[PDB]
Amino acid sequence: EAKFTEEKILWVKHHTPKLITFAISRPESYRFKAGQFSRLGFYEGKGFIWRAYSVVSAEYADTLEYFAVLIQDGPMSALFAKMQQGDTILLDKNATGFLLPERFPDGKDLVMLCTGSGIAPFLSILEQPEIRQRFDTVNLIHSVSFPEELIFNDRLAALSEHSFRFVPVTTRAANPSGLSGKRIPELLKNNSIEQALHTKLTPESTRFMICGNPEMVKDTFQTLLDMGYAMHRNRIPGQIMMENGF
Ligand SMILES: Cc1cc2nc3c(=O)[nH]c(=O)nc-3n(C[C@H](O)[C@H](O)[C@H](O)COP(=O)(O)OP(=O)(O)OC[C@H]3O[C@@H](n4cnc5c(N)ncnc54)[C@H](O)[C@@H]3O)c2cc1C
Ligand SMILES: NC(=O)c1ccc[n+]([C@@H]2O[C@H](COP(=O)([O-])OP(=O)(O)OC[C@H]3O[C@@H](n4cnc5c(N)ncnc54)[C@H](OP(=O)(O)O)[C@@H]3O)[C@@H](O)[C@H]2O)c1
Repeated sequence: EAKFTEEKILWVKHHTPKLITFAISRPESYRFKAGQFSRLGFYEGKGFIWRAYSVVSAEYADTLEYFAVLIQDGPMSALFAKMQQGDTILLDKNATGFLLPERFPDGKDLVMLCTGSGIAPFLSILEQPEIRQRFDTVNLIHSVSFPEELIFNDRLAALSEHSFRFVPVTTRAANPSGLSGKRIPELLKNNSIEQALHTKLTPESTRFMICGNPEMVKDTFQTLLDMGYAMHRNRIPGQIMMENGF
C-alpha cells in the first residue's frame, strides 16, 4: 500500500523549552538497526512534511522514541512544539542509515563522538548486547553548549557506574563531571578525551563513530585523519564512521 503508516504520539516530555523527547506507536513490522533513523511526517494540507530522526529507543522496545531540538522558525519544530499525546504522526515504513558499529571487524575501544541531538543514535546503539560484548570499553562523548542540555546525563552517568564511560562536554559553561570550554576536535588534539577515558587511543585499537553538527563532523573527521585514522569503506575496515546529525 502506502510508503508510511499512521501512528500515534504516546507521550511528549518537554525537558527544556527547546529540547523534547517523545514516543510513537510501533507497527509490528517496523524493523530498524540501532543507529538508524526514521522519517516522520505530518499531513500538511493537501501535501506532507517529512524529516529524519534517529531512533533513540532499543531495537527490542515496543514503542519508538525520538529526541528533537526545537529550531526557531523551523517548520517541523513548529508542529513538534504543539503536538500532544494522541496526535496522528506518520511513520515511513523504512528505516535508513549506515551508522553500524558491527561493521567494524575488530577494535578494543569504541568511542562515540556527538553534538546536541546527534547523541540519539548512540543511545539506541548502547542497548545492543553484542556491542558491549565485542568492545573492551564503550565510550560516549557528548558535546552541548550548556549543562541543562545534557538531558540524558543522569542515566548515562548511572550506566557508567567491559566498561562503559560517559564524558559530557559543555562548550559555553562549566560542568563538574566532564570537559568544559573546548570543542571535541581540540579535545582530541590536546589528549583531553584520551585522558578522560583512561584509555590510550590509537589507530590499532580505537574505533570512532561521529554524529552531530555537520561542521563538527568535518572538523572531527579531519582531526582524526591527521592523527592517522581512516574512513571505513565498502572494502577498507578503517576506524571512522560518521553521519550528519542534520
Ligand atoms: C539523517 C538525519 C538525522 C536526523 N536526526 C535528528 C534527530 O535525531 N533529532 C533532531 O532534532 N533532528 C534530527 N535531524 C534533523 C531533522 O530532520 C530536522 O531537520 C529538525 O527536526 C528541524 O526541522 P525544522 O523543520 O524545524 O527545521 P529545518 O528547516 O529542517 O532546519 C533549519 C535549520 O536548523 C538547524 N537544525 C536542524 N535540526 C537541527 C538539530 N537537530 N540540531 C541542531 N541544529 C539543527 C540547521 O541549521 C537547519 O538548516 C536529522 C537530520 C538528518 C538528515
Ligand atoms: N548551541 C550553540 O552554541 C549554537 C550556536 C549557534 C547557533 N545555534 C542554533 O541553536 C539551535 C540549537 O543548536 P544546538 O546547540 O542544539 O546545536 P549545535 O549548534 O550544533 O551545538 C551543539 C554542540 O556542537 C558544538 N559544535 C558546533 N560546531 C562545531 C564544530 N565546528 N566543531 C565542533 N563542535 C562544534 C557546539 O559548540 P559551541 O557551543 O562552541 O558552538 C556545541 O557543543 C540551532 O538552531 C542552531 O543552529 C546554536
